Amino acid sequence: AELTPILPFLFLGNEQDAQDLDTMQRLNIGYVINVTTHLPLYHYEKGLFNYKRLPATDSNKQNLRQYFEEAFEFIEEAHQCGKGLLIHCQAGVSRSATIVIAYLMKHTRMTMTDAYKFVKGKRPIISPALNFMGQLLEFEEDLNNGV
Repeated sequence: AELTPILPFLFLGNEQDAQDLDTMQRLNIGYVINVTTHLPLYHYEKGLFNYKRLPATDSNKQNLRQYFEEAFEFIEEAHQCGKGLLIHCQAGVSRSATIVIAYLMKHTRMTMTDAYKFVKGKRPIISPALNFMGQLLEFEEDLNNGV
């Protein structure tokens, strides 16, 4: 699957997209979120991008909610200086997709269902782990209650 534009400044990809320096520059991406503990920060040595690692493991029983606010601040940082941001994990199917869905629910005010449908329409391969789906559902509750 190709790199997925979500918003003009937000792109959802896999570990191969993170290696595509030509695409990254063409899309004015200046920021990179890596949602794994174990993948490299590709192109770090080139001194071109600002990076953020959210060190998610390979276990589906893990807590991703704890990374939401950190990721949100970084995305707003990129948006506020007029650059794009690439968020990726290994396949762009579960870990990175969950954070993107969470972002759309909080900062675009979409319901979980519409946020999921929005990303799924653009990136048909997404399929967040069921434990991640439950955390998003609790996040939706928290947003609706003002928490």
